[PDB]
Formats: sequence, structure tokens, C-alpha cells
Amino acid sequence: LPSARWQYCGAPDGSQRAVLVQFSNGKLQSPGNMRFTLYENKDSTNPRKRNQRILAAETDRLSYVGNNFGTGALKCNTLCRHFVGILNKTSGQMEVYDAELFNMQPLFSD
Amino acid sequence: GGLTCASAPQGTLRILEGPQQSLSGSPLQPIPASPPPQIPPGLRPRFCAFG
Repeated sequence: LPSARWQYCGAPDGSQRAVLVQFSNGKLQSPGNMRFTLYENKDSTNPRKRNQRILAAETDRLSYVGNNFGTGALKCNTLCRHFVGILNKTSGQMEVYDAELFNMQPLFSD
Repeated sequence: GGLTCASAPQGTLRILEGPQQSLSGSPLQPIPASPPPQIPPGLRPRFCAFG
């Protein structure tokens, strides 16, 4: 059975994280026209706030927002951990990195 | 300079931590079964007739 040699190159300080997105309303038919912007909290002194992040995705018609804090932050980001594996098919080596999962949702204000 | 959607993942790995089963010995009871009530040895009659 096909197998890969596992390596956690991972994050140098653990400060580095990749970014996974999941859309609450399904799959994006055209992810190529989306612009994602990652926002971080300016407060680096508060351990609670220093890991707060917002991911915004803008389309022509709607905006999506995901956050890793508050109601929008969901349980899967903690109870479980997410990683990204980059497999080199030639070497059979899989490099594994920490990942952060954002659940994306639509933007409207009264 | 922004973030763009990349190629779809080709596979998923789900990790869980699991221990294994031991041999079946099925040691039902310390002193097992319903041990039967029984005769005290010898006993002897504790009663006699008159005469």
C-alpha cells in the first residue's frame, strides 16, 4: 500500500500557520476570482487576543467572513487540530504544517 | 499580494489514538458457581425413644 515518510517541518516559532477555508453554504464555483485578506489583532501583549484573526473573502456579489474567536469560532478548531501535508511524490516524503481552519460566512449590515 | 485558493487537496488523513484487545480468558468469579448446601460429617442422632 502506498505510504509516505512523515516530517513536521511545521512552523519555526509556531507563530507561522497556514490557512484553511470552509464555506458554510457549500463550494465556491469559482474560487479564482476571490480575494482573501487575513486580519490579525493589533494587541500582541494579550495572549487571549494575540491569536484572534479574521479572514475576509470578497467577491463581486457578496463578502464572506470567518473568525477564529467568538460564536463564529467553532469547536473543531480546538477539540481537533488541523494540518496540511505536502507530499513529494518523487521522494515519498510528506511535510506536515500547522493549519488554521476558517469557516466562511456572508456579509451584510443594517 | 493577497491570499488565493490553491489546488484541491488530493487526500485526507484522520488520526485517532487506539489501544488493542487482550486474550479472551473470561475469569467469571473469585469463588465461582452456586456452591451447594451440604451434610455436616457424622452428625449423629440427637434424640432417642423412651423405654
